[PDB]
Amino acid sequence: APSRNGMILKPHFHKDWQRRVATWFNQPARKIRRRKARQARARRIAPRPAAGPIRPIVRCPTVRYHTKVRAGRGFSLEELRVAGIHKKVARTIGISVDPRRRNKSTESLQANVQRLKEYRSKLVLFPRKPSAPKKGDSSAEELKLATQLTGPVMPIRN
Amino acid sequence: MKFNPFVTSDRSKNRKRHFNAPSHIRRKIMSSPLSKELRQKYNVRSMPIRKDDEVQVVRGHYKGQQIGKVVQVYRKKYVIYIERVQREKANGTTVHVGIHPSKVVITRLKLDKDRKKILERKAKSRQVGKEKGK
Amino acid sequence: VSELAGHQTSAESWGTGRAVARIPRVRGGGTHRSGQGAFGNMCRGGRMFAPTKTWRRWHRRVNTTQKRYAICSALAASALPALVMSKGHRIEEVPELPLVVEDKVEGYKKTKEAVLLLKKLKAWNDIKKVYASQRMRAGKGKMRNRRRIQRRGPCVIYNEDNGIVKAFRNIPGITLLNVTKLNILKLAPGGHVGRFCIWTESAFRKLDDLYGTWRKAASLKSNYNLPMHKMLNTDLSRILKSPEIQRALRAPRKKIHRR
RNA sequence: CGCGACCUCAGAUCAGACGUGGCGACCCGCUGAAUUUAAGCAUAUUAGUCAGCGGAGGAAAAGAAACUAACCAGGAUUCCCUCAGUAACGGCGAGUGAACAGGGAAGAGCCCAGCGCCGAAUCCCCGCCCCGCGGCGGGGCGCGGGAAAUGUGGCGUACGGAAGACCCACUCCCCGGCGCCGCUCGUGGGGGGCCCAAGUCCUUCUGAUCGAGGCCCAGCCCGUGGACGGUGUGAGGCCGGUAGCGGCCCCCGGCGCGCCGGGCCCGGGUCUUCCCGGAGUCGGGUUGCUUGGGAAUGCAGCCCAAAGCGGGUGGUAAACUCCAUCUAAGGCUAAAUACCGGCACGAGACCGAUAGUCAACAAGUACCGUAAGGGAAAGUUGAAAAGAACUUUGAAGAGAGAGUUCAAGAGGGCGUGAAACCGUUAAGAGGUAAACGGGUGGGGUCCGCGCAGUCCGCCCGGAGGAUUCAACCCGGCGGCGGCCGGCCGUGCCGGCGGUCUCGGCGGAUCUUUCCCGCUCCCGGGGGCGGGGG
RNA sequence: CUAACACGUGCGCGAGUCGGGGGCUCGCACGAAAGCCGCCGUGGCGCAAUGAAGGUGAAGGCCGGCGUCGCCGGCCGAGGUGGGAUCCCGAGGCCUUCCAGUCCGCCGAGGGCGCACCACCGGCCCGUCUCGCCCGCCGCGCCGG
RNA sequence: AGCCGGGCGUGGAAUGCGAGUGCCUAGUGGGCCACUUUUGGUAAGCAGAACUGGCGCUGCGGGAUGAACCGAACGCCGGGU
RNA sequence: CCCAUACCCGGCCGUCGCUGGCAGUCGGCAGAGCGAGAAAGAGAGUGGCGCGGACGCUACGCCGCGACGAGUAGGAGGGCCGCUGCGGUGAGCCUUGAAGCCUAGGGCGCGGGCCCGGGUGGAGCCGCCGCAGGUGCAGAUCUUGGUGGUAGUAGCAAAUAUUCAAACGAGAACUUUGAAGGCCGAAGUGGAGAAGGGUUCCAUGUGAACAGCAGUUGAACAUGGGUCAGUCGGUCCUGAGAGAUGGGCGAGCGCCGUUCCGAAGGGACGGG
RNA sequence: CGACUCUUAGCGGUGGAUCACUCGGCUCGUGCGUCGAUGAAGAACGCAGCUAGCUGCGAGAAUUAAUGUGAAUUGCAGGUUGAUCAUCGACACUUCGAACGCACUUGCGGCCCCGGGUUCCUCCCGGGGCUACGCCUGUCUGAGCGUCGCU
Ligand SMILES: [Mg+2]
Ligand SMILES: [Mg+2]
Ligand SMILES: [Mg+2]
Ligand SMILES: [Mg+2]
Ligand SMILES: [Mg+2]
Ligand SMILES: [Mg+2]
Ligand SMILES: [Mg+2]
Ligand SMILES: [Mg+2]
Ligand SMILES: [Mg+2]
Ligand SMILES: [Mg+2]
Ligand SMILES: [Mg+2]
Ligand SMILES: [Mg+2]
Ligand SMILES: [Mg+2]
Ligand SMILES: [Mg+2]
Ligand SMILES: [Mg+2]
Ligand SMILES: [Mg+2]
Ligand SMILES: [Mg+2]
Ligand SMILES: [Mg+2]
Ligand SMILES: [Mg+2]
Ligand SMILES: [Mg+2]
Ligand SMILES: [Mg+2]
Ligand SMILES: [Mg+2]
Ligand SMILES: [Mg+2]
Ligand SMILES: [Mg+2]
Ligand SMILES: [Mg+2]
Ligand SMILES: [Mg+2]
Ligand SMILES: [Mg+2]
Ligand SMILES: [Mg+2]
Ligand SMILES: [Mg+2]
Ligand SMILES: [Mg+2]
Ligand SMILES: [Mg+2]
Ligand SMILES: [Mg+2]
Ligand SMILES: [Mg+2]
Ligand SMILES: [Mg+2]
Ligand SMILES: [Mg+2]
Ligand SMILES: [Mg+2]
Ligand SMILES: [Mg+2]
Ligand SMILES: [Mg+2]
Ligand SMILES: [Mg+2]
Ligand SMILES: [Mg+2]
Ligand SMILES: [Mg+2]
Ligand SMILES: [Mg+2]
Ligand SMILES: [Mg+2]
Ligand SMILES: [Mg+2]
Ligand SMILES: [Mg+2]
Ligand SMILES: [Mg+2]
Ligand SMILES: [Mg+2]
Ligand SMILES: [Mg+2]
Ligand SMILES: [Mg+2]
Ligand SMILES: [Mg+2]
Ligand SMILES: [Mg+2]
Ligand SMILES: [Mg+2]
Ligand SMILES: [Mg+2]
Ligand SMILES: [Mg+2]
Ligand SMILES: [Mg+2]
Ligand SMILES: [Mg+2]
Ligand SMILES: [Mg+2]
Repeated sequence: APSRNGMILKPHFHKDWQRRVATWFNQPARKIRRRKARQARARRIAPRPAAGPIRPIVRCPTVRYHTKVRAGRGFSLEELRVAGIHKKVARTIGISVDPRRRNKSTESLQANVQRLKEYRSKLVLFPRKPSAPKKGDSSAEELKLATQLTGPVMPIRN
Repeated sequence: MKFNPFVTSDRSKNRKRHFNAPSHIRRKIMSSPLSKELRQKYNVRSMPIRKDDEVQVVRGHYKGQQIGKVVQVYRKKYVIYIERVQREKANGTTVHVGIHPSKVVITRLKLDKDRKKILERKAKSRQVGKEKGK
Repeated sequence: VSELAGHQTSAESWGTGRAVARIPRVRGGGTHRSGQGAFGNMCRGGRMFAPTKTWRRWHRRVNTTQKRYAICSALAASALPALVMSKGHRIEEVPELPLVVEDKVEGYKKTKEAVLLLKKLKAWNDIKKVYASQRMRAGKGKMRNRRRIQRRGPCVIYNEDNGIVKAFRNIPGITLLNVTKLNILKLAPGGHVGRFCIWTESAFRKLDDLYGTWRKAASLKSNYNLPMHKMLNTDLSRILKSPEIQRALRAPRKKIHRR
């Protein structure tokens, strides 16, 4: 029954809510396990970036956020083709690729092309056979200074 | 302080393990220190007790300077019996009184091949530990 | 308690008649536990009143600024001899209670070196007090792995771990803390302020970078500064016994006028 | 009629395989209430919940758009925060109630049918030979058998693909066996086994010490070990252990290296020519259920029933008209996520035998019911049985002596041993039931360790006795104050100020003197990103 | 006991505030704690209201330039009345041998500036009604102000 | 009618007393009795109203006894009335 | 003349008010006041020996004046009231005796309660500053367990009936033997089975518990024994009926159906 | 005075409270995450020198082998080339039970191969191995006035 004055409330506890209750007592253990798995994978992929493949520049698709810039799912085929990267080789050399994304404009396409060219200029590629290098490869002296980098590769800035 | 997460410090768990340890863990548990001469000779501090080692009783109503040969080791009751420690009951028959090995010191050991193997292993491990500690 | 404790049975009240107290009773059977009263907090066996639930609000959150304020207050109070002594620590021989030693002790490796250092710094009396205080806990906490209790000893604040922790680990009552990760729970044992602390030179140097000065913000924290003083000159004795305030006072009426 | 194919369908204790049932905490597919709320009650709500049925795994399910959006656009699934108790539904009452975007955890993409091209180029099984065979595989030989053209394999799938020509690149990848070396995250993977410091030191309590005191000047000894447990109370140093990138032994794995054998002949760009898709399905009507989905969100039955610049979606029904975005009716796919069952562990501001699981114990036991099913009570001698020899009365139970023990004031349901209730002893009292409040009196048990009554200064007088007062000297220490230096300021002013830079941090202040890279322009002009001043 | 809401109280910061989710910290006796993130403040609440919606969206007061000013400048700046704790001023007034003559402090008629808060009168923003005229242009209109 | 400015204090009946204002809020929503007034009823310790005071929530002295009558309301005590 | 808890005077407790007073403990470096009817300076200035003096003030403290004190439902405050556990702290207590329990002992507090002495007991416990709660019982025809009066009472009364002697034995109304008198009266209180019971059967022994008195006795307890089949039954047949396959239905575990929508014979004289 | 009743205390009963103990629970977290026709889960019956229950085990029956360990188990007896414990990879594992020859009384069969009678000539006795349903691939034997081809 209503008291003198107050707010009308509609608590959503008319079901058997006490049977479906999610306590969070395993939150620190979950964080510890996720960390351990993260470092385990980082050790597993020895010189490769810990974060993963590079990703592209995208604009948020809304009037509320279209002024901001995200990290996308993957580079699209138009950008790869105009940057001279094969769609199959990009994935195995570290470029995230998706075929769904289109390119309505040219500024975003050119920005991502610049990103891919910078990534090619920056990455160090190990020999396919440790004894004999190949033409499309990096020379031996800079292999000694190849290290994992933390965080996303070439982080997105607004 | 214990840091190993896989070994417990719970009182009830420890007591349960102690009171239901199997016989080959009972042998380990009922160990008693060696005398000073034996300790200096073998570079070993403690030894599980055997059937016919002799003993000095250090604590209890029967403490004294009498060397006594163990007659048998009752592992179920966590007790050893010494041929001299004993008391007479009502009818006059004499029964052995139980003494815990922890309150017991060996005068000299029964040198069996397994015993000397154990002694040499203990001495070697202790010596390598000390050398590492150097 | 278990979610189904006390409800494992199947019982119905006999109802009006039978000259019984109208409570659910274990139904049927040739057993002592038959027609005995199953549910309800008043029955033997049966359910508790308002069973405790695992989703009680066990944890609390405190503002980061408030945590930093508490840490700063504890650190400031640790530097006053009166408060440290009132905490019970024996420091009458300590040469200077903001005790600072060089970074050489940061590389100690053996407990004997740590004990010798404490003896030299005359803090061994606190350790002896801890040894004397080691006793047996009272109550049911004994059978719950809280068998032994003892007094808190001094804290040691370091900057790098180079065997420092191993060296002072075994001495009872000593609490080791990194200078970059202090916690109030160990800085002010009990909620009482003024624990005896021993600093290293590097930690003492890093303190004002950690918490900033009055005119310089903290470099290691994003944006933090020391809390502002509500009153600066807290010498009430002066504030009364100064001429400029004593001048503007009426004469003190101090003659009693009894009935 | 007979003989022979193929089709369709039978029979087998034919050769070789596979399924059933259980558990079911978590998961998937169905079916599916009424208590209750609405202060009545039928729609609603409870609730797509309980109960019922089926089917799995170590996770399951979902999943690479017939998507979201309308923006300068995002881009598989799953999970958390937020959107949000919002849009919306609702006798518009009670109540119910999502999604997109945004930030994160994780992150992985692929394959057929069809369309076509390759002498079916494909697959299964039997016999012999060679290899190892405890996850029945590899190679060869069989005018061995069968499947399959009513279509097996290679290329190939919406991100286009194929073929031909021309340029460029142009070969080590995988598998079946064998051996070798080293390494294995925090510590070198996992598992198992065996070991590694220091007092029973000197006195003293005790029934028993793990108690109390001491152990010099190395403040007993160890300590990377002062967690815990046991041992006749209370133990870092008696014992097991504990700490330790400590030691030794055995077994299994993963990663690299080498050898033999087997398969594999493979790519990129430009130009020319061809080809390209899933039907009783979509969609429409109606009915019923469901959803926040409202002129119908989703599912299903029935009836109608397609098209190829087509079809679906664009949250109000309809016609016209442009736009936007996907490509349905075929398939696979780890991680983040869930876990009151199971195995093995760790812990706790929890309970402490009427509590905590029903169950600390021969507990789902005894016992009840024809059955479905219901379901208890019950821990503690003592450090050690040392568990009371022996004498005596009695038929015996049961006693008196004696004895063990620190204690039988612990005697086998024996730690402690309360109350209700009872026996006896002592004291007192008694015909208005007893008990009670206020005020005294009387008698008692104990207490004051009462029973010649307090102490404390300052004097006066008398009997004594001291290494004795004041004042000085020497040395030290402290307090207070005024000259020399020093430190600090939650104060100010200046300097040509500062490791090379002539310090750092920050700035929504500038930089045709700046420099570098990128793009546009025919070595040159302009813009953008970074560095410099 | 949990969740929600309201109000009162205590603390921190303050036009801001808050890491609750995640991550970094050699994971791990305590510690499943504690610290840190700042280009992890996404986001929540607050800083703006009103209208069903399309939408709109929170002062103005004086002088010189054409009072019977069109209209540019010079300015000044977020009202007014009453009551208002405190503060400012201050006619006068606070003593002793007298007398001249000060300093410092207290008193005090009246008079000021008036906090918060209350009441009242104006003003501004959004919806709606009545009246009436004027102005702007890339598209002079069922336009906009 | 509203505005400004100015002048008038013998504070214009007695008596008594500090006042104003704002939040949050429990219990209650069966009443009964008495003098006086009063409706229905033959009447009632009946039923129904108005004013005031009580009882309920309240003990104390008196009415022998007593929810309401008369006196008087209460911390633990001594004296007086 | 008598007396109420009313009134007057006094003491004490508490509450409320004065939003009362006290930092002035200003000392041989000093001068001891701000109670006194009258708003405000014991005002500052310039000219005509003996070394000495109580308490205080946990300011959340101490001190002084007045008034007042009923209370159900209900509201609020303070508890150096109490229980359990946690973080601090008491160089706390304790086998030269902790917890708990008992007491005609000594006391404190308005009270919640508490502190000592004595006894029993045998291993842990408490004070203070904080934190947390499964935190205080006279009742609920409360739950479980225990114990009373009733009360040595109701009662040990359905079916005619027992007596003598001996033996055993501690012990005899109840056992055993002998004798006598009785009953069942062949539709039995007799002799055998089915169902059900499951060792109750038999021998020996015991007399703790049970057999509502007792027992030398027992269907009690304790040791041992005991059920022999071609022909006696089961086993086979089918009855009323039950129930697979084929088939049908069913979301499904499954259900219907028993000759019905079935290629339903695995047999045989003989001959080759 | 005596009895009875009442009150208080001492002692003794009755009872089992309180306190102190705890090889038990409850809750949270971690790693793993595995049954079955090669016969599961469950049930029954048996197995110890003295053994009823609990526990363990399966006619090899409180356990065999193997490995580790190294002198016991124990309530009483008896007797290092390895006692006892632990681990567990070899072996074994009665009757029911999805339960499988048919049925559920443990009743009744059928086929094949061995040992007793025989000296296979058949019965009879004992032993061993098969004999469930559905379904897949292949094999064999078939059926059809189903579609055909030669005579
Ligand atoms: Mg209410
Ligand atoms: Mg270790
Ligand atoms: Mg319970
Ligand atoms: Mg206690
Ligand atoms: Mg109702
Ligand atoms: Mg109803
Ligand atoms: Mg309904
Ligand atoms: Mg529904
Ligand atoms: Mg269910
Ligand atoms: Mg199944
Ligand atoms: Mg499985
Ligand atoms: Mg899956
Ligand atoms: Mg696709
Ligand atoms: Mg999405
Ligand atoms: Mg909101
Ligand atoms: Mg309505
Ligand atoms: Mg719903
Ligand atoms: Mg989203
Ligand atoms: Mg990420
Ligand atoms: Mg094909
Ligand atoms: Mg000692
Ligand atoms: Mg040791
Ligand atoms: Mg619905
Ligand atoms: Mg529309
Ligand atoms: Mg498709
Ligand atoms: Mg698909
Ligand atoms: Mg799938
Ligand atoms: Mg832990
Ligand atoms: Mg108890
Ligand atoms: Mg007991
Ligand atoms: Mg005793
Ligand atoms: Mg007892
Ligand atoms: Mg008497
Ligand atoms: Mg309210
Ligand atoms: Mg009336
Ligand atoms: Mg009243
Ligand atoms: Mg009254
Ligand atoms: Mg009368
Ligand atoms: Mg009087
Ligand atoms: Mg008075
Ligand atoms: Mg009162
Ligand atoms: Mg008493
Ligand atoms: Mg004890
Ligand atoms: Mg509790
Ligand atoms: Mg009671
Ligand atoms: Mg009688
Ligand atoms: Mg008969
Ligand atoms: Mg007979
Ligand atoms: Mg008989
Ligand atoms: Mg009898
Ligand atoms: Mg015969
Ligand atoms: Mg049937
Ligand atoms: Mg008595
Ligand atoms: Mg047996
Ligand atoms: Mg063996
Ligand atoms: Mg062996
Ligand atoms: Mg039969």
